[PDB]
Formats: sequence, structure tokens, C-alpha cells
Amino acid sequence: MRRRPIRVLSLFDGIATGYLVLKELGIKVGKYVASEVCEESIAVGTVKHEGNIKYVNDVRNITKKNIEEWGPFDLVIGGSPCNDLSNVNPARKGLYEGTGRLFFEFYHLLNYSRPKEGDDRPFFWMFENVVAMKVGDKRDISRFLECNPVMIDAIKVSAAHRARYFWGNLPGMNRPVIASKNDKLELQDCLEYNRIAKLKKVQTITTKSNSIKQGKNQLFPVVMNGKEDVLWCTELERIFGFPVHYTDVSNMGRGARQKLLGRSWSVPVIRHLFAPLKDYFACE
Amino acid sequence: MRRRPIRVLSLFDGIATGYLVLKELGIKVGKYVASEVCEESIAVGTVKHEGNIKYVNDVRNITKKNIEEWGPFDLVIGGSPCNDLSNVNPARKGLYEGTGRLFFEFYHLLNYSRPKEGDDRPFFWMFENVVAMKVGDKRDISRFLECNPVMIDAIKVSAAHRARYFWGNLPGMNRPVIASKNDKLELQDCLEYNRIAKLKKVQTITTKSNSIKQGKNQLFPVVMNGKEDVLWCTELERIFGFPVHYTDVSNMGRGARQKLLGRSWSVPVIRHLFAPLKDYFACE
Amino acid sequence: HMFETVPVWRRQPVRVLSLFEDIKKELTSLGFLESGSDPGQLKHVVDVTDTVRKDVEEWGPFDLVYGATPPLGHTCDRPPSWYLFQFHRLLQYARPKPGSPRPFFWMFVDNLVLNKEDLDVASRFLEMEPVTIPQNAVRVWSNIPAILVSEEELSLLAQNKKWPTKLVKNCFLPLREYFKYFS
Amino acid sequence: HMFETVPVWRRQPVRVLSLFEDIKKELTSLGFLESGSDPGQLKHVVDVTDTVRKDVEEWGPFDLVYGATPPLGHTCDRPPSWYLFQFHRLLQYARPKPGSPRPFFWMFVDNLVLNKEDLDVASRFLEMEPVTIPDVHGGSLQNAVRVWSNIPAIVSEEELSLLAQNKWPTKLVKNCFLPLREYFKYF
DNA sequence: GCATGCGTTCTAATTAGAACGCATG
DNA sequence: GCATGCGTTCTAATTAGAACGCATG
Ligand SMILES: Nc1ncnc2c1ncn2[C@@H]1O[C@H](CSCC[C@H](N)C(=O)O)[C@@H](O)[C@H]1O
Ligand SMILES: Nc1ncnc2c1ncn2[C@@H]1O[C@H](CSCC[C@H](N)C(=O)O)[C@@H](O)[C@H]1O
Repeated sequence: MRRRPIRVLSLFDGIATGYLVLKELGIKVGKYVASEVCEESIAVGTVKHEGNIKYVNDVRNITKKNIEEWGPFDLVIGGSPCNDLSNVNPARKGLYEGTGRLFFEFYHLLNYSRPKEGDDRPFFWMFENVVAMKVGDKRDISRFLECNPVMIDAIKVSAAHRARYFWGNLPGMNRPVIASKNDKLELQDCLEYNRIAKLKKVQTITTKSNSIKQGKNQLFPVVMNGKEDVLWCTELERIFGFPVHYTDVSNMGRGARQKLLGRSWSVPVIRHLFAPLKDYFACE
Repeated sequence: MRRRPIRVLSLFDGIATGYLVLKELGIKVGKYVASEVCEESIAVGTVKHEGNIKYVNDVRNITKKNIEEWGPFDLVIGGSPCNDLSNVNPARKGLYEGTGRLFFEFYHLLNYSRPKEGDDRPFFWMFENVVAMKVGDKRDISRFLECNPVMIDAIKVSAAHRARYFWGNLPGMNRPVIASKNDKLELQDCLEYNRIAKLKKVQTITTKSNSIKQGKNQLFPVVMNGKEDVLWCTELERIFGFPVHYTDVSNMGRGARQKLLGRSWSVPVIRHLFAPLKDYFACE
Repeated sequence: HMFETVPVWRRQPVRVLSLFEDIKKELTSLGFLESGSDPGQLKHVVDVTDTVRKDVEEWGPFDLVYGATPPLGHTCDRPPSWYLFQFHRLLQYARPKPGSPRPFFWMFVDNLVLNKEDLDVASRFLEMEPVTIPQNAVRVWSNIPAILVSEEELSLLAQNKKWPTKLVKNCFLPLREYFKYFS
Repeated sequence: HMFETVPVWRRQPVRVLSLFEDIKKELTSLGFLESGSDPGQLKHVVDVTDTVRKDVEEWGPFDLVYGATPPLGHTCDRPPSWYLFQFHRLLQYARPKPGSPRPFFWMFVDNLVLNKEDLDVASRFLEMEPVTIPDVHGGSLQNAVRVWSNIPAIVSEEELSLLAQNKWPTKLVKNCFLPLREYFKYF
């Protein structure tokens, strides 16, 4: 009846938010296998977690035997690229072409990792994508995952808009979202010394810099020494809920770091979703 | 009779190494007036010391009355730009032209700040510049400061070559330099996880990236995942002895941060020079 | 994915689920179905987007699941990968449970409507390379044990252009060693 | 500072230190210097690079320190600012200590040899703007100097700046020396 | 010792920033 | 009504990387 550390498969791992959230919850992590192709994302996860993450490269090269050998897995998580699923891009290619079809790789590996019937062991999974997709894509995704998504907007627990869909079977996914004592809910809470926030919440941050100045006006969000300014990398990390300097890696500059942060998960949203896992696995 | 906090004039302050070293020594800092021109150096000092530094801009606009009202000062420090004094640059307009003549501004304000003769009050000062200058320039500088310089190379206490001249009247400037328990003397001691140092000591780091690859071979100093790489900004901070992420400010990238760090002082050398001040001023 | 031969007296009429294309009139020619009862052993459906597991399970048990792309000279209504992923979706609903091992087969055929990397998605999802059976050709992924031209030839053959049922059916026969034969 | 006038009987012969240029034969004309003293009260030196405070202190006391650029031309080897910074260096050695306040004066003149950036540092270091003394008469020759001094003796730069292009004038410096008759012996 | 270095200049790219876009609601 | 956004694509800026250099030590 004792608990063991959690064994995780994480596809499209990005900057290892999944691992970070688990460690922040005190869950003992026994294995974290991450599929990721971008070299600078991999550098972040590598350096910031001192080699605990096993990187396995392109999701499309993971084999049925790979899932057998690297497993068993207790938790299968992923969030696939939304370049072709979002409305934000005019040249959507949809769920079936371009990179939208990488979702089926998640669907595919999820089924390999699932325990066989008769095995009543715990097994949790979660898949995330953006809301700005068409109903046909949202319908087909939850045709393949056999369940419907929860929508969670980080505006409730962070200083920024970002509404996402989450499918999965984690305990309590549909429950209400409540802020914790240490959630930085206003933009001012995330700025460095001697900087003034013009807004309390900022529009959804993407990988491109034009998402940082707000609204139709395209106004710089910060005032410093009387002049307008954009947000800083440390301030972006704070908005998304990452540790300060999490992406200060591999000589990356403003652009590189915004790219990684803009496509990442909001840490406090993942914490909320992952928190019911504490009672199924080993704890620090 | 008791000791009070130290009041400092810092000309050509750069990224506030002076203040950082003092706070790291436990010396209570009552006033720190810094003249500095570059906006991103100023951002570093501002944010990293939360407004304790009083910035006063161009050294050439500080007036004799300014020194009266901002003072008295216990410590006057400065390190003038070496664009025109180093033999590293073929175009050197010397001590008397270009920016080399900013030295005389230090000489000038030093005299304004000196106590009158009736005042046997404690008063310390220090001026730094590169060794790679003409013998005539070195002769004239210490004609104007009326004393000769100590040479201290950071390699005794750092993972990098950096030979500098220090004039001044601080206690014990001529004493031998010994490494302390927490000095990172080898390059390996400053790299991030999963990176291999090829050398134990690195050649002098300047503002331009060609100073990072070593010697005649122009070899990348690090191996990561089997391929060679240059140093990372956090590793540069560590070589110079700054806190990690000290320059992770104001959206600066690899180039900007190397510029600030390349013209900086070696923190452990300044600590050595400033350490005898603990017995003349208040301590936390 | 391999089954022992069944004795002839216990062979039973196959139950098949055919998606997108219909092989009913096809398969009766080989005596797998009995031309007679309208409520056959074969269930046909083309628009599977809103089919649930509970649909496939209440459509009764199946012994053969067959899916195929539309023919080449045809309107591409949906992306060519769509027929693949959907075929893979319901095939998983139709498989017997681990604790009930019964001869169970599946076939997927393409009309050369799938480009190269679509085929690499096909063979990682159906866990086998296809076999190219041929002027016109199709390629099949199948677990049934029945299964010489440059793909240069095939790829320039494809461009200049009718489902070629002619060609798929001969690979269907080895299922006679599991199901009843009608004469 | 302002210095009260001397009664005429207490006036003494000036002790002066003149750098770069020599004003010896000049200053004798106004009787501040006297032609009898073989050990003159004027000390002249040109290469001041290795002059120390202890040199200045024993060559003095001094009551007047005078420095000047080379005349326009001369093929100056040294940067024009060099004459300024060195003059400022020694002047500090020569000043009286605070607890011994005596009449003490200093003068620096430039031959139009200093650019605008040099002149702005000139007036930051000598704590005053210069005054422009022109030469022009009935034949309207053109020649000028600018002086910095604490001596109570004390035009378009279009004209000056184009004057310079085409090419020592004691005539113009000498008249500013005579307000010092109120502090030192006359003839 | 005969290599080194608190840099400026050229060029080759890297990258930055602004229009462009329409379905999801 | 009509505001938004885990983006691709142009061009114009910055920026990055090597040559270039000789006294000083
Ligand atoms: N073929 C592939 N195999 C594995 N990862 C891939 C991939 N193609 C794209 N990716 C990666 O999938 C990620 C989708 S963005 C997801 C980021 C992640 N949710 C986070 O929390 O940081 C990107 O990092 C992208 O590099
Ligand atoms: N006219 C001026 N007034 C004040 N600072 C100036 C100046 N001209 C140049 N500077 C600054 O002088 C500095 C010389 S480099 C000195 C760096 C400093 N010792 C450190 O430890 O970081 C540079 O930061 C430069 O921007």
C-alpha cells in the first residue's frame, strides 16, 4: 500500500514545465522521459534539472518497444504545437496536415503506454492545446481521446490571459480554480525594481514580440524612468510562473527566451491540475 | 569614537562592482554616488541594488559645489575607459585625447573630495586601469596621483587572466594576494551542468566575443554534448566573480552582457583591495 | 496477429466492418457472405466522425475490419491522412479484449492518394511496411497471412489520372481457413 | 579670493614660477622683476613631466604662477591639452596651505591653440570662463589670446575661428599684470 | 623571450517590428 | 458588435565574426 515515485512520459516537453511542477509539489519523480526536438528547450531542461530528464528526441521515432522498455509510466502528458491549429495563424493547416497531425502521435503513444485491462494500477494522462481552434478540430481531438476538455484560463491565477483546453483523466480537473497565496495576480507583482505596470493583466503572450504591448493601441506595458518599455525576460518568467532566470541559458536573448516562454504552459495552471497526484505517489 | 557607514564617490561606476563588493564585505554603506553614462550599466546598478545608488551622470558635469553638497566622502574610486590607453587598439589617442583624458576628471574630483589639512579624517581612494598602456601614460598618471601603482592579476583568485594597475592609499595594497575558500579558480568551477572545460584558466575577457576562444588556435573553450561551444553569460558572471544573473537585466543578450562584463573589475580583486576598510567603518 | 487453422465444420460466417469503401458485393463473390439476408454480417459506414466506441461495440463483434481511401480520380473531400487516423481509431474499438482471443483481422488499402511521409505515418501506426500489388496499383497493410516495380514508375504512373477492387480481393482469400466458404 | 591691498612700504618683489613660456624679460619691463638679482625671483622650466611637489616647494615660495601654450605654429609635439593639465598639476603644488593665507595669483593664456572641447575642460579645471583679449589697431593686424587668471585685472568667435586658419604675443598679456602693483613692489 | 589584449571596422547575417488575418465566439 | 491571439512573412535594423595591430612585458 506504499507509494512509489511517479514515472512520466512527456511528449512535446518544451522547457520541462511538467517536471518543474512535479518537483514544486514535492512529488518524488522516479523517471521523466521527454520527447523534444528544439535544442534550446532541451538545454533549459537539462541545465535547470541537472540531468534528471531523459531526452529521446523526435516523438515520431518512439517505438512500441521503446514504450515497453522505458516504461511502465504512471503519467503521460503532452502539449503539441499549435502553429496549424490556432486561428491566430491565417495559414492554418488544421489537425490533419503540417504540425497539427502531431496530436495523433500523442494519441498513438498514449495507447501504447496505457496499462492492459485487468491492470487496475493508477494511470494518469493529460493533453493540452489552445482554444483558438475550430470546432471540427476540437471535436476530432476528443473523438480520439474519448473525452471532453476542461477550459482553464491562467488569468485566474496569473497576471496574463491564456485560455487553454485540457483533456485527461486526472482527479478533479473540472473543479473550480482558486488562487494561492503566492500567485502573482497583477502585472505589478512581476516587474523588477523601479518599473511601473500600466495594466493589472496583460493579453496572451505568444512567441512574437507584438503580443507584449497591449490591445489596439499597441501600448508598451511598462513605465520606467518616465519612458515606455516592453517587458523583460525575468518579468515574463514571473508572469508565466517560472522561477526567475529559468531561461537564462545557452546565451539566449530576448527573442529566444520569449519564444520558449510564449509556447509554454502557465506553471500555476499545471500545478492546479497536477496537485491531486500527491495522494497517489511518493512525496518529499 | 564609534564607526559610521562609508560614504562613497564612484566615477565610471560601470555595473556597480564597487557597491557590490562593499555589501559583500558587510560594510554599512551610507551613501554611494555613482557617475555613469551607459544606460544599461545604470539599469544593472539600479535593479540589482534597489535604488541605493545615487546616479549623477556625466563625470564632466560634476561641479565643485556638487562635491561639497553630495559629500563628505570617505572613499573615492574610479576606473576610467581604456579605449585610448590600451595597446590592444591600434587607434589610441592616448592619455590626452579621446576618452583617455577622462582620467584627469578623476584626478580633478579626487582633489575636490580630499579633506582639508586641518581635517585628519579617514579618507581612501583608488584608481584602476589596464597594464597594456604606454610607459609615458603610466608615468604621467602617477605624476598626477603622486604615487605608484600595484599590479594585481586576477588569475591568482579568478579563473581568468586579468592584469590591472591600481593606484591609491588603501591599507595593505602591496600585500600578497591569496585565494579564499570560495574563489572559483578553475574554469570548470564556473560552467553550468553537463559542460566540460578544456582549460583551467582563460585568457583576458574583453567586450568582444573573440576574447572567449583561446590563443592562436581560436578554440572554443567548452565542450557540451560532444561539440565545442563558447562560454555562457552565467559562466562569464562566474569567472568575473559576480552573482549569477547579475547582468540578466533590461532584455540584454549575449553581446550586451559581454560588453558590461568585459570592461568590469574582477570582484575578488576588488574584495582583496577593499577588505582592510572593514576596520574603519560600520559593519552589519 | 497469428492464428491456428480452424477445422472446416466449426468455421463460421465472417463478421466484417468496412469503412469508407464497401466490399459487400465484392466479398460475397468469394462466399464469405451469403447472398440472401439483408441484415448481413457486414456493416458499412462512410462518415465516421461522430462514431463512438459504444457504436462499434453494439454493431456487434467483428472478425475483419477493412478501410480504404477513395479512388484516385476523385474529389479530395478530406485530407488523405484522415482515412488513416479514423481507420486506426475504430479498429481499436473493434479489437477483442485480451481475455477473449478470437481470430481477428484488419486490412487497410490506399489508391496511391497518400504521399511519402503519409505512408511513413501509415506504417508506424499500422506497425508494418505496406506491400505494393500492381497499369494501376494499390498497397495494403493487413495482418492476414497471404501478404516488382520501382516507385519511380509508381510515382510517375500516379500523376496522369474507379476503385480497383479487382486487385484487393485476392489477398482476402487466406481468410477461408478461418470462416465459412459459400458455394 | 579677494586680497586687500598692501601699503606701499610693505610691498615685496614677486616670486613667480612661469612654465612653458618665460616672462622674465617681459616682467622686468614693468618693474615687478629687478635686473640686479642673478638669482632671479622668476623660475622658468619647460619640460615639467618629471617635476614633483618637492621640486616646486623648494623652488618657492611663489606668489604668481604663469603658464602659456606655445604660439600658433611651433610644430607642437605635445597635445594642446597637455599644457593645461600640467599647469593645473603644479599650480596645486604651489598654492599656499589654508592656514597661511598670503596674496597668491596664477595666470594661464592660450594662443588659439586649444579647440572648443579643450577650452571647455580648461574652464572646468580653472573654474572660470576665459576672457578674450584682441589685437587690432590702425593697420588692423589680427592676433588674439584668451586668459584664465584670478588676477583682478579682468568680438565674435566666427572672426577668431577663421582667423586661426591662415597662420608669442606678450603685448596683450602684459597689461593684465599691472593690477598686481597693488601687492608687490613697483620698479 | 614572440604572444597577448577592460577595441574599432568591415561585412554577413541575425533578428527585430511592424502589417496581415479571420474564426472562435 | 467586432476584439483577440502557444504565427508566418516581409524588410530594416542590430548584431555577430573574423581580420587588423604592435607596444608592453
Ligand atoms: N516532432 C516532434 N517531436 C518532439 N517534439 C516536437 C516535435 N515537433 C515539435 N516539437 C516540440 O513540441 C513543443 C510544442 S510547444 C509545448 C511547450 C510545453 N507545453 C512547455 O510547457 O514548455 C515545442 O517545444 C516543439 O519544439
Ligand atoms: N563621461 C563619462 N562620465 C561618466 N562615466 C563614463 C563617461 N564616459 C564613459 N563612462 C563609463 O565609464 C565606464 C568605464 S569601464 C569601468 C567599469 C567599472 N569599473 C566596473 O567595475 O564595472 C564605462 O561604464 C563607461 O560607460
